[PDB]
Amino acid sequence: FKLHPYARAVPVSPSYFTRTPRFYDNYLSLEKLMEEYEDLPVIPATAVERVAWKTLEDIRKELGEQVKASEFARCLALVKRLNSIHPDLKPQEIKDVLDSFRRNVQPFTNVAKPIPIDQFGRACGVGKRKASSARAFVVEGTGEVLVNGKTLAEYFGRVHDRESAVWALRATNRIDKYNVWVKVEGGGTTGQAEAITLAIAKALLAHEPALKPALRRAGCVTRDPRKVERKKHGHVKARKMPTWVKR
Amino acid sequence: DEEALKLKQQIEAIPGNFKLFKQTKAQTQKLGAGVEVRYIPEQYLRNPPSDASLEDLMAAQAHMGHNTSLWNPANARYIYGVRQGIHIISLETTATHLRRAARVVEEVAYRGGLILFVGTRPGQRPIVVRAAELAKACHLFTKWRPGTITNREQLLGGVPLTVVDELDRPLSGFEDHLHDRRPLAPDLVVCLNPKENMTLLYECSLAKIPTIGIIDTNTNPSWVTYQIPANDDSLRATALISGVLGRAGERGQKRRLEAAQRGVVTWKTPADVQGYFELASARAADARRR
Amino acid sequence: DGLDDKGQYQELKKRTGMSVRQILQLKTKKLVHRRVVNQTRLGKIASDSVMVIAGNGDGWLGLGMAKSVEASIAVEKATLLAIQNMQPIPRYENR
Amino acid sequence: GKGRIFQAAKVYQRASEAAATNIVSGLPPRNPPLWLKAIESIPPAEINTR
Amino acid sequence: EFNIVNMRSFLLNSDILTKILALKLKNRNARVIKIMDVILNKANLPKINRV
RNA sequence: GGUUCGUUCCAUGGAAUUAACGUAAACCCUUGCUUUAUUUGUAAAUAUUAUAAAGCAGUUCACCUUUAUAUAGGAAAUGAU
Ligand SMILES: [K+]
Ligand SMILES: [Mg+2]
Ligand SMILES: [Mg+2]
Ligand SMILES: [Mg+2]
Ligand SMILES: [Mg+2]
Repeated sequence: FKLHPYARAVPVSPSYFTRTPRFYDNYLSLEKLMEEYEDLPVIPATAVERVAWKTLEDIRKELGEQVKASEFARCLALVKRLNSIHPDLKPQEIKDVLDSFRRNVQPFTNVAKPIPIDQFGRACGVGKRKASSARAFVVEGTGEVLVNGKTLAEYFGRVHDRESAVWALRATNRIDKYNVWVKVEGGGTTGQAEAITLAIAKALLAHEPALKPALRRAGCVTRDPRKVERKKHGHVKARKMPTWVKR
Repeated sequence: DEEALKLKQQIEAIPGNFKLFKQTKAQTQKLGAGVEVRYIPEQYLRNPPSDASLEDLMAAQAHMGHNTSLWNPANARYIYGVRQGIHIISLETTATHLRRAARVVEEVAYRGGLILFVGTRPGQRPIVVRAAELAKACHLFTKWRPGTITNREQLLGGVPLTVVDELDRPLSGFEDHLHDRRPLAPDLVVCLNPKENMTLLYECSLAKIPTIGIIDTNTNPSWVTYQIPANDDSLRATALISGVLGRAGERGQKRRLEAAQRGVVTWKTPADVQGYFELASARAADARRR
Repeated sequence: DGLDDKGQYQELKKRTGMSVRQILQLKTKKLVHRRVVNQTRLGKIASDSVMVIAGNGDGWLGLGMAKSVEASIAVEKATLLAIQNMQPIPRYENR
Repeated sequence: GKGRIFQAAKVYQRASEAAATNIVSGLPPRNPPLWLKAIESIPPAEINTR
Repeated sequence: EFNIVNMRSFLLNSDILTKILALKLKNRNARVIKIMDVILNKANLPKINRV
């Protein structure tokens, strides 16, 4: 029941004094498998199925070690070399060893919902600019535009804004084929003018999705996130500081 | 269609061709005449020699010293002369020192000692790993982290250990000892390139650990305990030395284990484990009384 | 047995490998105590260099040296650093 | 003096004395290192002698 | 209604910890640097893989 | 010695191995998107402004260039987004 009369502590792995014991033990196994199965034929690179190998960080975490990027770069080359062996000729040992280096990471999928078209043929595109939010109802028509019940001239007293509101229909040369009924709220003149630009553009894409490459270069697809900066204590404004007296 | 379809046939025909080519290679490969193969590059690993003669050491370029200008006059005792602008190490001095180290690596393994083969060079990894397998020792083929002996408590902190009995089979009941025990240190280091890593050899002399090194013409012979005057820059001379020392350890472990089967232990419990035994009895005494 | 309620001897209990009660039987004595000062970007930084000797009185002596801003930690460092550096000193007729 | 004091040739003489007696006076010396007896009869060679 | 919780070690709460250490330092002969080490020594941290 | 917004990262040193704080990350507002909820907000409505809980998202993909082959960087209204 007592302890054995003779006993001595012995290291488990032979790489006890190395920088990374657990890593080299798995690396020497590959070097061993690359010595007895090196005579097997290989497959051209273009015919090797794409595999997502683990990255340097994943090995550091699973092994709980700090493996050098250079030492791992050469260990990964062995994985790619052993993977070139012919499947039918590839043994079962290499298969299992190669299954531990596969990266099973799936990126999150966020697919936007498509803008539907009502039974009457009116698509609702939403656009915002720095204070406001528009809602353009684009339908097949002659080219009438009503922004909040009023015409484009009775609402925007500045022609620079009228052209910017329906710029989407102007760049694509379709002012005379769609009727717009917009409803804006909040913001100012330019804040609402540019908001309608992204609304009609999005609503227009619901009818002719092939126009995005054109609206891209026209600047009616990008949402400008510029916003008024808040006032900060110690400042007269967002960034203006009060007078500084050296003396 | 017909272009990519060709690869489908080739990729599918590799197994058949390989099997047929392998069979055919066993029929007419050796029919003409017998080849007197007396040297293979990978022969010092597949089957290293038990002892190295003067012919083996010379063929392995174990006598090529460094340029005469780049020498350490301290080790002028192993130089035979000067040729081709380099110092020629005596083939007899290399053999006598190599046979002595083999006797050292053998006995340390016969007494249950922990050996460490250290070779840190671009192509010295297969040599050191092979020598360790034979001698059942530890290998090291990368930069020795300074302090792994003098500061072992920190560096080798989380590395696991195990307690084995006479016949190297693990013992159960030392769980509490393997958590407070401090890390191990090699009972003997075998450096294949002492000129490169002097931080390792200094920790051995500072921690009273014997060492074996390959002293080239430009290496300081006072860095190790047992010198092996030879060419350390040659990848063919190092594989021969490691093989000899590797076989020595193997022959030593055989005697040790063969003696254990007869109930003859060639070693006694180390001092570290010895102290744990005394504390065990003390704690056990309380159970007896109480 | 509560002899070391701070944990300073635990790290030393592994190197030399002897009970904590046996570490208290060693003869220790602080020999030197210097007040060194390093000038840095944040002003002077005064440290306390101390040298402690440890010996069992039967042919073992160890010398240790350490420093710290605190005089208490500097002595405990050298004490532990001196007990692990003990070496046998030859003595004629043990006298 | 850029060099260091290397005592690699006296690892036995040093280890043999440190293992002769015990630091805790009144107890027998613990077992020595496993390598102390292996190279007991294999002294080093004379180095640094022109 | 009371919900008094019973603590096993006085280190799992800063309120209880800072008061024990305070009562210890109130003594004129209290060894400041030493009373802190005896408390830290009683704070065991779990084993962790820094990687 | 390189590289990086950065003692960031890689390589290397005849001495390094590590811990804490700052840093970074994360957090709140804001931006696009998904689901949830429809009153006191929303013309209608098959739900699209607003309101606000949670989740996803970037230099990601593509293109070009790339040292010691180890670590990468560039292009900025006419690649995608
Ligand atoms: K919303
Ligand atoms: Mg303002
Ligand atoms: Mg050389
Ligand atoms: Mg460094
Ligand atoms: Mg921060």
